Amino acid sequence: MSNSAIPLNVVAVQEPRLELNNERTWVVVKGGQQVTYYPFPSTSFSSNQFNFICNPPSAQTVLDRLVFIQVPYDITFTANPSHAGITENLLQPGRDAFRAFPISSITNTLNATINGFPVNIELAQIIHALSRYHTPLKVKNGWMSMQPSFEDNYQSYRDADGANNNPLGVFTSAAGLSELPRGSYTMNVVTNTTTTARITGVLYEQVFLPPFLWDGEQAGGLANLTSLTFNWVLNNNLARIWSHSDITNDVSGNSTIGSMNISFQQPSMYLGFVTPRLNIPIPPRITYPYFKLSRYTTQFQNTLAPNASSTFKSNVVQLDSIPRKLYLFVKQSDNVIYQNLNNQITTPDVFLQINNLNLTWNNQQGILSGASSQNLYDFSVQNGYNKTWSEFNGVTQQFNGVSGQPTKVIGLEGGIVCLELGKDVGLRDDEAEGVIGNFNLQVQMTVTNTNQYVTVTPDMYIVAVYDGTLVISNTSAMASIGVASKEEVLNARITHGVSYNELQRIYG
Amino acid sequence: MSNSAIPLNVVAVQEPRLELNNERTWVVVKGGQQVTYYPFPSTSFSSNQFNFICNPPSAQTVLDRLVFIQVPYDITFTANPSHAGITENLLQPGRDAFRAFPISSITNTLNATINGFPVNIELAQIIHALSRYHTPLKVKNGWMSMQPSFEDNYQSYRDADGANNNPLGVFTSAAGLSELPRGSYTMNVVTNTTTTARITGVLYEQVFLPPFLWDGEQAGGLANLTSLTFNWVLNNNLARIWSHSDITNDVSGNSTIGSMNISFQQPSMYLGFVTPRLNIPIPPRITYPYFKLSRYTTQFQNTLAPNASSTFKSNVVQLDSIPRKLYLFVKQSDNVIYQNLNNQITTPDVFLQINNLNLTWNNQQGILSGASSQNLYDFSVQNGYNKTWSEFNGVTQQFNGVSGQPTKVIGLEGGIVCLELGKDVGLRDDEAEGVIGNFNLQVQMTVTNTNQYVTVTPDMYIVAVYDGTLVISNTSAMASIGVASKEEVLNARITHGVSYNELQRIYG
Amino acid sequence: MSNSAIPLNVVAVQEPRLELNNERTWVVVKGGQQVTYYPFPSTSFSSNQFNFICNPPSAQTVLDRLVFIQVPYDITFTANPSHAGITENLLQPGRDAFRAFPISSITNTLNATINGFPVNIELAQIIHALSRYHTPLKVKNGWMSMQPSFEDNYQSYRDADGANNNPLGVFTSAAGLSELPRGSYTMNVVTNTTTTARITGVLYEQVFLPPFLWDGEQAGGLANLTSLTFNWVLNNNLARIWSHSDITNDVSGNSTIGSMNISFQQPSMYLGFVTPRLNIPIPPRITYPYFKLSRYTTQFQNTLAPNASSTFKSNVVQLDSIPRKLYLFVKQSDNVIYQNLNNQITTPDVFLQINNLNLTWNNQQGILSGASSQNLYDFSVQNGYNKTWSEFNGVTQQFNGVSGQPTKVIGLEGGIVCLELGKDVGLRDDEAEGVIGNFNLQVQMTVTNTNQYVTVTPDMYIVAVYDGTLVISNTSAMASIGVASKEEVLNARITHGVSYNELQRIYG
Amino acid sequence: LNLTWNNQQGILSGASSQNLYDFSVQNGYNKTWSEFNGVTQQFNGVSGQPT
Amino acid sequence: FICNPPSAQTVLDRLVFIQVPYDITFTANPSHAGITENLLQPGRDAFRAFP
Amino acid sequence: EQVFLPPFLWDGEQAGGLANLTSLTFNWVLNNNLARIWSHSDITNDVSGNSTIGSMNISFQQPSMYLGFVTPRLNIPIPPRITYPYFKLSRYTTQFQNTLA
Amino acid sequence: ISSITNTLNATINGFPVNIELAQIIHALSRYHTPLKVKNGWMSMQPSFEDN
Repeated sequence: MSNSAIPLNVVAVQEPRLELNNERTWVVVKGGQQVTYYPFPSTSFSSNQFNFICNPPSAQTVLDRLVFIQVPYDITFTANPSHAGITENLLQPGRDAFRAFPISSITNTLNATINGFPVNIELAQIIHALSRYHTPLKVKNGWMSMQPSFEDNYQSYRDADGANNNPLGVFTSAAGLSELPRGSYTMNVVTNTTTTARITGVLYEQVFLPPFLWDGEQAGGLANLTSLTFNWVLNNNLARIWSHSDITNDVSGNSTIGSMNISFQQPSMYLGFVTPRLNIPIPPRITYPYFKLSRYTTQFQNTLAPNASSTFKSNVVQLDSIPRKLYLFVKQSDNVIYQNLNNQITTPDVFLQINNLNLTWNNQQGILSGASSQNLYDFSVQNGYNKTWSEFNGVTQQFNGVSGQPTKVIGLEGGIVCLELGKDVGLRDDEAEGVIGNFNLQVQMTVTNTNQYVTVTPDMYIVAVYDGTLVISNTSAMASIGVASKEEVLNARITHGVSYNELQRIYG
Repeated sequence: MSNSAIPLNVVAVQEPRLELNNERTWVVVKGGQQVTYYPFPSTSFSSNQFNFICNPPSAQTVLDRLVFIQVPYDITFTANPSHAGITENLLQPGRDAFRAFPISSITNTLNATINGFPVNIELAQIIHALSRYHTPLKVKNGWMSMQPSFEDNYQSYRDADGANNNPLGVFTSAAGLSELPRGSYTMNVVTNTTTTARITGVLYEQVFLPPFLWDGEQAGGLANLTSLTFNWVLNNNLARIWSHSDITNDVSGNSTIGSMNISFQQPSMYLGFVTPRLNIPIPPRITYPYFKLSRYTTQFQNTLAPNASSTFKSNVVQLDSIPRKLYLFVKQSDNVIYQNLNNQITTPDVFLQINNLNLTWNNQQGILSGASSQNLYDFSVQNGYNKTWSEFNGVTQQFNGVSGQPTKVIGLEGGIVCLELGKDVGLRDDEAEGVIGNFNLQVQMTVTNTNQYVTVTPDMYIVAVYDGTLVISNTSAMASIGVASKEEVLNARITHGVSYNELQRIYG
Repeated sequence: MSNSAIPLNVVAVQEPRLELNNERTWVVVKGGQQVTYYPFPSTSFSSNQFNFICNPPSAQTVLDRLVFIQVPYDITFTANPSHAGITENLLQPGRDAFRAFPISSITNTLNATINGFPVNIELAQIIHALSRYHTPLKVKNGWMSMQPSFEDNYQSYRDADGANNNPLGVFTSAAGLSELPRGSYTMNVVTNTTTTARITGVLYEQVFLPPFLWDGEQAGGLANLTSLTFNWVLNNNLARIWSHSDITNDVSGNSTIGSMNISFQQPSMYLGFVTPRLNIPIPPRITYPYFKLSRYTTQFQNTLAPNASSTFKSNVVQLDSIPRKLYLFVKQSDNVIYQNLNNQITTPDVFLQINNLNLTWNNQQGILSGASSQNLYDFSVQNGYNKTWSEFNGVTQQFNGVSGQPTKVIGLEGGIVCLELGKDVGLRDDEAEGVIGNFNLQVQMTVTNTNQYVTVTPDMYIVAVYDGTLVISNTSAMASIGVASKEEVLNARITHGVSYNELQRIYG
Repeated sequence: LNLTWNNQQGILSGASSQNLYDFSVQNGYNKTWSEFNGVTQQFNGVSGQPT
Repeated sequence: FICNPPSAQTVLDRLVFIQVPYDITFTANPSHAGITENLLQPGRDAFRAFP
Repeated sequence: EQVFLPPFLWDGEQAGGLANLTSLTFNWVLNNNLARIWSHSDITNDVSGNSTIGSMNISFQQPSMYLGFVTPRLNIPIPPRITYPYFKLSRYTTQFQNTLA
Repeated sequence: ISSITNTLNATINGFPVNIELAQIIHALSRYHTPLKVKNGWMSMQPSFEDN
C-alpha cells in the first residue's frame, strides 16, 4: 500500500466464493395494484392518416412508457407488361420482403400531445440513422424484434443474393441466437403467381419518440396525465413499404413488378395503465427527462459516379441550446429516388463513406480537421455505434478464383459519425451541455460514392438531440430547455460518486 | 439549474478522459488458502437410479455452489423391419444428436438434501420452462456450454434440414462466435452402417436445482455444511436421450431406427471445497436465499389440429404464499410420447402458440383479457425471455418461387408466457411478494396449434416459484417462506437507495 | 425482524414503473476544451523496423490513452516450381486472406517509452493467447474491429473449406451482426493471375501494452509528460503476415505460393491530446495503474502425433512476487514452424487440448491434482475465457452417411487455461496480489495432440502478468511492483462496500 | 409427507415413511407396520406362474 | 454411522432404528434331485426374525 | 499398503498417538495409466522385438482403511492441547535433453 | 498401490496435509529400513527392492 512514491490508502476486498458474512437484508418489492392493457381502436382510419385519441381510464393512473400500434393491411402486386417473360412467380424465395422498419419509414411525421402540450418527431429520415445505435444484440433481440428489424448491409441489393448474411432471406439459414432476416415475418400469401400477387397480415410497429422509449430499460411512467392523443400522417408514396432485388429485373431492365397497391384496416394503439396503491402517495407535480429530435438538411446539384470523391459545405443553421449529441452523415438524395418507383422499391438504405469531416462550431473553424477517418470511427464506436469498422468506410474486395476474370468489389455501408458535445467538441469554459441560449454551426465535409453501378446525387443531414426537463402537473405541461445557468455551471461542485457510464445509461 | 418548474439541484461529473484527480486506493484481494477439487464417484449407481453421497471435510470448509455430474455412456441402434428403404449409414450428418439437455430430460426427479433438510426439484418438464428464460448469449455460451444446450426452435425436425441454424447440425456450418448447434458435441463412433450403429462418450450436465447455481456469478458457497447427499431417479423409458429427424424415415409411417438400448458406466460428480484464512473467521450461523419450484399439470380429452384454435380451463388451486415468478406454457401432452418409440425419440421440444390468455387471481377475473398476444411477449422479454417475437407465436411464410407449387408454411417453436406478481398482476395493498394467506388462481386460456404435421392433445402447465430464506448452521436446516408479516410489510420504510435491476440479478 | 433463525431487517423497494418521488438532480458533464489529433509521419522507417518520436504540444495537456498506427504496403506473390500445373487464379475466393492481427503478430517485440521510463512487451508469442480473454460480442466488434480479428478456431485450414463458419472467408458469408471472417478486409488488388499476384492497401493496428488500452471502456489519460516514443522492431521473416490453405496444394508438400516479397511505405501513427479547462486544475504528480507481462517457455524434443497422449514438466522459474494472473498452455513447434516458406504461411495458431494438469506453487505441489480437464474450463470462464466448452478441449465428431466411408474426426483449438492467484491457487495468509518478494513455480501438465495430419513437437509458454503502481511526474516517471508490504496486507480493514465483480472491469 | 405451517416450512420433510408410522403408533394407531404401508407379496409354487 | 447432535441443548430421543436395502440371490444345487418346482415356496420360507 | 507420510508411520518404534481430532479424511488419486502396477522380465519377449503381453485391464472392489482408537482411563487426564512433531516432503525435478548410452 | 497412485491427501481436524507419493517413495524406501524392520511391519506389501 504505502511505499510507492506517495503513500496510498488501503482496503481489503473479499473473494467471491466466500464473504461470507456481510449484512444481508430481506427486501420487499411493491408495485400495485391492478395492471392492465387497453386497445383503443383508431378513430377515423384512412390511407392518408390514422388518428388515435385515448384518455387514461382513471384519476392518478400512471401510464407505462412502451406504446405501440398494430395495423392489419392488404397489398396486391401487378406485373409490368415489358421485359416479358417473366417466367416464375412474381414473389421470389430469397428475393423480396418488407423494408425495416416498415410503418415508421413510410410515416411523414407522427404527432402526440401529452396533456395539451404538443410533441412531434420526424420518423422518415431520422430513423435509419437513429436505429443504427445505440443498439446491442441483447436489445435488438428484445422489444425491437416485433417490427421487421434487420439493417441494410449491402450498398445495392443485386450483389447480396445469395449470402448466409443476405438482408432479405427466409428464416431458415439465419444463424442460431442472432438477428434474423426480414423474410421471416409471418403473413399469409393468398395467391402467388405470374402476373398476380396478393398478401395479408398484421404489423406491430413501435412508437419511437421520447419520452416514450424503445430500449429495454424501464423508467417511471407519466402520471398525472389527463388526455393523451396521437396522430399519424402517412407519407404520400406508400410503395416504399416494399423492398426488392435489382437482379430479378433482368437485363433491360424494367423491373418485373409493374406496380403495387396497399390498403389498411382499423389499427389499434396499445397503452398500459398501472394505478398506484393508497398508502404510498404520488406528488402533485413531477418532473421528467425529455429529449428533442430535429433535422436540418441540405440540397446539391453536382453528382459523383460510381467511385469519385468530392467536397460539400453544409448550410449555416442555428440551434437554441447546446445539443446533447449530434449526428452527421451523407445520403443518396431524397428529391430523386421518389419518381419512377421501381428504383424507390429496390433502392436500399446506405450512406456514402465519410472520408473526413471538418466542423466549425461557435467561434471555431476546422475542428477535427486532422482526424483520420479511421479516427472518426473510434469516436464514437464509444458512443454506441455497434457496426464493425469494415462496414464503416464501405468497400470489400472479394476475389473470384478462376482464370480469367476481373476480381470484384462490393460496397457495404457508410459511416454515420456522431459527436457528443462536451466530450468530442470540447465546450468553452464556464459553459456546459445544458446551457441556453443561441449558437450555430455548419459542417463542411468531404465524402465519396462507393456503390458500384448507380450515379449518386448526395444530400447532407444533421440530427440534433437537445436535453430538457419537462414537468407534468394537473393541469399544466411546463417544458424547459437550458435549465442550467452560466453562474451555476462555473463552480458546480463535482462528485467522485457517479461516473460517465451511469450517465451513459439514461438514454436511450 | 433552478430553471425548472420546481428547482432542481446540480452536480458536476468529469469526462472519462480526465478526472484526473480523485482518491485512489490499492485493493488487495483476500481468498482463503488451499482451494481443492475431487471427483466423488457414485456409491452404488445402477441402471434405474444412481446416487452419490459426499461429506465436506469439516465445519469450517466452505463448499462452492456450482456442482456438476459427468456420466460416461454407450448406446447402440439397430435397423428394424420392415421400413427399408434401409439405405445409407444408419446415422446421417444433419439428422442426429442428443436432446438439450441430455440427462436432464430423463430425470424423473432430482432430490438433494442439505445438512439434513431435504429440498428437491422435479426435472423432466420443469427444466425446459426454466431453460429459455433467463439466459443471455454471453452467459449461454459460458457454463451452460457443457451440456448439448441449443434450444429446439422448429415445430418438427423434418422441415429444419438444411438451414444453417438447424437445431442439430455439424460444427462447421454454424456461424462464427454464436451458439453452436446440438450435433457438434463429441463422442466417438466405433461403428456405423445400415442394420447397426454404436457410439461411446461422456456427457456433462451440471446439477440444476438451487441453491446450486448455473448462472455465471458467485455467491457465498454453502458452509458450514455437515453432510450432503444427492440422488437421482430416472424415467424407465430412457429412450428420450437420443433425438432423431423425420425426413429419413420412409412413408407408411415406417421408422429407420427402432429399436435400441443405452448403457452407463459408474458416473461421478465434482465438488469444490475452499477453506478460509487464519485470521478471518466465518460466523457460527449464516442465512442463504431459498427458492422452491413446483409444477401443476392439467390434461384434457379434446384434441385440435393441424391448426385450429381452442380454449381450456386450468384446475383451481389454493396458494400458500404469493410466489415471486410464474410460468404458463402449454405443451404437447405427456400421456402420448411415451408410447411407441419412433415417435418418442422423434418429437421436438416446442409448445403451442398462445392466441391470448385470460387469468383470474383471487376474487377478480379478466386480468389481461384484453391484452393482445403481442403484449405478453413484451413483458416476458422484459423478464429476460431472450427469443425474438417472430418465434414466440411462431409461424413463418417462407415462399416458393416456382411455377406453380403452393408456398410452404412452417410451424415454429412456441411461446411461454411469464408474469411476476408484483410487476405484472399487482397485489392488493397490505400484501406484497413474500406475504402469506390463501389466494386462489385459475387460468383459462385460448391456444392454436401450429405445426402442419400432426394432431395434438395438449396438457397445460403452471410453474410457480416461492422465495424464502433458509438458515444453515451445523447441523440444522431451518427454512421459512414469507419472513414477512402483514403489518411490518405495510410499514415498509422505503429506500430510494437500491436500484431495481441489481435486485433483478440474484434470481431465481 | 423478523422470523429467520436470525432476524434480518427490511426495506421496501418501488417497482420500476413507479418511483415516482426521489431527489432528481440535473447533472452536467465537463471535460477540457479542444481535443485535437495530430498525425506524426515516421522518419527512419525500414523493413527491419519502424521508429516513431513525438513531442506533446507541451506539458499541461492530458494525452488520451487509445493509440494506433496506420501502415501502407505492397506485396507480390510468384508461382512455385514444380507442383504445377497450378491452374486458376493464384489467390482463391474463400481460400486465402490476411492472418490476424497482421502487423502485431509479425512484430518481434515492441517497445515504447513514456517520458523517460521504458515500458515494453513482447508481441509475437503473447498476443495469440491474450487475445481470447476479455472480450464479449460488443467489445470485440468495436475497437478491435480495425485490424482483422477472427480467431483460428480450426485445427488446420485444410478441413475448414468450405464451411459457413470458416476462419477466413468473404464477408458475404457470415451471420448478421457478428464478427466477420478475416477475408472481408479490404486488400485493394493491382492484378492477379496464375503465376502471379499483387495487392496494395492500408492497415490499422492498435498499440497493445500498458497503460494504453485495447479494451472497450477507457480511463484517465496519461499526464503530465514531456516525451514519448515507439519502436516497433519487426521480426526477420516477414512472410508470416499472409495465411494460406493446404487443400489447394498437393502433394509433395509443394505449395502454390512459394515464393514472395513484402514491402512497406512510410507509416504514420495517430494520437490525440486533450487540454483541460483552466479553471479546475490537475495536480503536479499523477499516479496510474501499471501492468507488465513476462513470458517463460521450454523446448522439448519428444515428438507425438497424430493424436497420441503424453506428459511434460516446465522447468523451475522464480517469479519476483506474486503475479496478478497466469496463463499456461502448450502450443506447437515454434522453431519448427519457421523453416520453409510453406510452413510460415499455411499453419494456424491453435494449441493442443489439456487432458489434465497438475501444478506446483512454492512449498506445495499437487495443487489441482484431480480437477477434471473440464473443471479447468469452469474456471475460467469466470475470468472471461470467452469460448464454448465444446471448442475448448475441442475434438469434433462428424459422421458421413454412405456405405462405406469412415466418419472423420476434426481438429480444433485447444484450451488455454488461466488462474488468478488469490482466487484459485490459494495463498499463505499475509501474501496478496501485489506483495514482494521471492517465490518459485513449476508447472507439469499432460496435453494431447488433436489435429490429424502433422505431428506436433511441443513447447509450452507460461505468461504471468504482474500488478503495480506507476507515478508520472514531469521530470521523471517511476514504478514499483510490490507496492504492498507484508504487515500492511495482514490486518487491512475489509470493505463490504465495493463489489468484487467490479475488479473484473478494471483491465484488460 | 411434508407439511408446512405459517412460515415454519417443510417440517417433517426428511422422516422416513417408517419413521412416520412410529410416532403415530404412540398416539395409538394399533396395527402392524406390515399392513400400514400395505403391499405384500405371496410367492407361487407352480412352474412357471408369476407371483 | 457417525452422527453428531446439532448442539448441546438438543435432547435426542431414546428410540433409534436403522433401515437397510438388500439384495439376495440363491442358486439351486445339484444333484438333489429333483427338481420340479420353483425355488421359493408359498409356505416354506421367509426371513428369520429378526433378520 | 501402509499409508505413508507424517504424522503416520512406519518404523515402529511406536510413539504417542494423535489425540484429539474431531474429523479425519483420506483421498487418493490414481494416475490414469494404471499399467505400472505389474512387473515382467525382458527375457521372454521376441527378438525384434514385440512383447508377449500387451494389453490388460485392472479393476478394484471395495477397498477399506483400518485404524484403532484407544481411550484413556479416568485416573490419568490428557491435556486440552498437545503438540506433535511433523515434517513435509517437497520434490523438485529437472530434466536434460542429452542422452547417454 | 503407492507406485500407481499419483498423490495422497489426509486432512486433519479440518486442515489438509499431503505428500505426492508416486515419485518420492522409491528413493525414500531404501533409506531407513534395517533388516529387523524389513521383516516387521513393512512386510505387509511386496517389499523386496530392485538390484
